[PDB]
Amino acid sequence: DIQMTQSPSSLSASVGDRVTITCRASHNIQNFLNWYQQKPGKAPKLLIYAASTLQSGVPSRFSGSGSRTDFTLTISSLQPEDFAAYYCQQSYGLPRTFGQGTRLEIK
Amino acid sequence: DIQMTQSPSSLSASVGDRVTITCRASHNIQNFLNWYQQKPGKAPKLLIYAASTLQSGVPSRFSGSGSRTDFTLTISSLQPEDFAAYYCQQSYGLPRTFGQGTRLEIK
Amino acid sequence: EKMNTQFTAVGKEFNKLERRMENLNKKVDDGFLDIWTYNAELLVLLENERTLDFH
Amino acid sequence: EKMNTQFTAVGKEFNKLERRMENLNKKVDDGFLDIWTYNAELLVLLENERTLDFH
Amino acid sequence: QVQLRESGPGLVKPSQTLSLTCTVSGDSISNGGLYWNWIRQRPGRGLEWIGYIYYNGVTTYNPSLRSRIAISLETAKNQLSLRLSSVSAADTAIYYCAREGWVPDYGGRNYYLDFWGQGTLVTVSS
Amino acid sequence: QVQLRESGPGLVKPSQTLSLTCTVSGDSISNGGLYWNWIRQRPGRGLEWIGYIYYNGVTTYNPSLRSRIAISLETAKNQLSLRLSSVSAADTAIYYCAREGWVPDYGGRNYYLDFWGQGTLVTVSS
Amino acid sequence: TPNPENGTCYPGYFADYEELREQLSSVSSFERFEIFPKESSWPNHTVTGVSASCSHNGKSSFYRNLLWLTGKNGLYPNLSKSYVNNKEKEVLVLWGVHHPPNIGNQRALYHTENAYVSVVSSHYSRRFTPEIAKRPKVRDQEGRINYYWTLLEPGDTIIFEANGNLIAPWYAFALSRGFGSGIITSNAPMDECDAK
Amino acid sequence: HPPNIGNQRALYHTENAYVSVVSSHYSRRFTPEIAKRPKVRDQEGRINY
Ligand SMILES: *[C@@H]1O[C@H](CO)[C@@H](O[C@@H]2O[C@H](CO)[C@@H](O)[C@H](O)[C@H]2NC(C)=O)[C@H](O)[C@H]1NC(C)=O
Ligand SMILES: *[C@@H]1O[C@H](CO)[C@@H](O)[C@H](O)[C@H]1NC(C)=O
Ligand SMILES: *[C@@H]1O[C@H](CO)[C@@H](O)[C@H](O)[C@H]1NC(C)=O
Repeated sequence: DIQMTQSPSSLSASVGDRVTITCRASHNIQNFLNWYQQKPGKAPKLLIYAASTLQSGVPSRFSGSGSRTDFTLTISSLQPEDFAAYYCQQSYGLPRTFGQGTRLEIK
Repeated sequence: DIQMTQSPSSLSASVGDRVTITCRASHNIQNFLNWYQQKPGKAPKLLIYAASTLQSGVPSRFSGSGSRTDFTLTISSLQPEDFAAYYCQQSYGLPRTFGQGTRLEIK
Repeated sequence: EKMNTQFTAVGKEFNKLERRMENLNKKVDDGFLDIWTYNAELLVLLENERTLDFH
Repeated sequence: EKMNTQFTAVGKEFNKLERRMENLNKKVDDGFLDIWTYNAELLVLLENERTLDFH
Repeated sequence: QVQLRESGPGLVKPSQTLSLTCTVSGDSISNGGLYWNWIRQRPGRGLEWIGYIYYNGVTTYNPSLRSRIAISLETAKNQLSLRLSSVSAADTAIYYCAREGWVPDYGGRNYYLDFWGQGTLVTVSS
Repeated sequence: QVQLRESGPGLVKPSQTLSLTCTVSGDSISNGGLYWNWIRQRPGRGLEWIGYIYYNGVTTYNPSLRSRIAISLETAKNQLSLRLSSVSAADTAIYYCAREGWVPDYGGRNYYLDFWGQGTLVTVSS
Repeated sequence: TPNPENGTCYPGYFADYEELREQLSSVSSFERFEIFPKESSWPNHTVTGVSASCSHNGKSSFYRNLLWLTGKNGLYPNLSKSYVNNKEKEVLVLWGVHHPPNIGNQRALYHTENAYVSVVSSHYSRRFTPEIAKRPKVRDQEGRINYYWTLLEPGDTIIFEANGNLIAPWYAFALSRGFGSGIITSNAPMDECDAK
Repeated sequence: HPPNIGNQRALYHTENAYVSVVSSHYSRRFTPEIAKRPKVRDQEGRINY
């Protein structure tokens, strides 16, 4: 199984600040990385589809990029509604895995 | 700075003969080599633009070729009006350099 | 008829110190795929326009 | 819309004894550039003719 | 629009089989050619994939649970189902169904989960 | 047709600043997007590049003389200019202005000097 | 620049240079950290060797990220050092091997005629033997120092063992990879402008 | 390639082993390089293939 490791496990930042969440795959997964936003009590929402593209309906403040093993999720101009857990998912192999998740707190 | 070395420094040949002037770059400059013809008292004239192409207005007797570092200027059927200094110029880097020049004498 | 058959083609493994080869190999595959996608789609658009004009 | 975005691409260094790789790398870049130049110019000529006929 | 809705008892006793159903609407599980996923989240933990089933009934499972998991599909009703034998405390989780979509990419189809349902909480207790 | 013409005093004393002007005609130094060069030839020697200026006023210099050389450009009059501070005997040369043209090539634009002007001889003496 | 001048100051071969340059093309940032501090890591070796060939502001010097370890008080005790990659990033470790112009220099510096260097990690293993030969002078040196490197994956260990001729790592880089970056060869002026 | 000299002597009764493999167009000579390595699958030594 391809492991996904996220860092930090928890991050806090004020409104309007910039948040960078990173994820490292144990194996080369090319462009097969999705990012999800989980609000408490809800199923996760898709933010980022290809390592670098957004799902329609996702605010432009969200972006990301990456190569073989090293990927990044970035939130520009952080807003209160961005309070969420964020997850790193690989879709390269069959035993699909998610990272442990990063909790983003605001202020 | 990329040095350009021309050889010979001086060459003489009779009318109708074949003149070969060569130039060696200290570094790989790909196709970025120009050749110029300088008549005494005048600004240099462009003969060869790409290592292998001519400037419009240049007689068909002039030709040349080259690779990364080793380039040649050739004059077929040398005529009296071809008496000139010839210069090797690289346009690959910014500190543009010319070779020392070759003086072509006739007979 | 003008598009040929795809014949067996598989990927290659590269070592840790063969990254330049790995990148060239990928570059070649992506380049050819981008070109053929372009050609296939363009040909269809060009012919669909002519078909309707023909009719 | 049918021409995609150019993404970061840089060259590679090769050693003295890696001339065969250097030459293949260059061959690939020149080949793709020659193909895309052809496609871009041909598409424009074909469409300019149709535009004027359309009008 | 595409909607998924999970449903089930919400409570299973130890050693019983848990059985959940997901009803798909606004889509067709006999026409799309997509994979249908089941995933779960244990309280306080991140997400864990359970398995998926394709249109042809082809089924795959998370290998750590493959001996317990059964996944099936009924196209007539647009329903997916999940069954876990020998249920224990470790299986308390919110279970979700999801649709896996794709866009062709370099290297093949690049898959993602877009429609995730609501989530059904299942407690294992006595 | 494109013509360049250099002009200046032709004589400068030691420690004075030499200042030459090149007037460009048959072209436009506000429209072409080309680089404008200054070069010189010391008597008995080959050619030496001095520097160049672009349309945006971006200027580069031969690093051996960069502390002395100033190059500028006035688009209103189609004029280029060159100034050398602390002039000495070593600066006797024929100074030329030139236009740098290009054709796109493999590896980027392949640049060359096509229009070279006439050349102004400057003597440094007292 | 198209023609850099400050590269290797103590002449030698840089192993896999082109592959390293390719790997560093995806690096967006890094931490330079001291892997084997000279002050405490080698109490029985001299950590002050310099060369005229690396002269800086008129004084002999050496590479900032490397130490030239020579004998002390007539002895050259066996070295054994290790590092565990606790940075959670890949770590680039650089080192080298000294190849003297003659046997007199080999004995004077390392007090042995049979030095070896051994570097291992879970998936790396090299043994080096200095090859003494009088070479044409480059930057006034008749000898050479070769340079080697490897990347450590998070959690691994690298071990350096030697009885002479080792140019030890001092600093190492914790590499953070990004995407879309690369290396440009250019002489264009730098400015305060901004572009996409 | 043993982790130490004790193992080299215990198994091969020599401190200077070599291996030589040749064919009409192949030739290699190998010399074991004894060193204590990080453990992989509990081994401090290695076998190359
Ligand atoms: C850094 O680069 C400079 C060149 O810009 C080197 O200086 C040259 O050194 C050689 C001898 O090795 C002299 O013959 C040249 O005349 C020097 N050039 C100049 C402009 O002074 C310098 O040695 C390099 N330093 C290091 C540590 O690599
Ligand atoms: C340095 O020498 C001392 C004896 O003076 C010895 O005890 C020690 O183990 C040696 N090695 C070190 C500090 O690595
Ligand atoms: C250093 O290694 C050699 C070879 O194994 C050994 O003979 C010597 O005793 C060791 N050294 C010291 C300084 O005790």
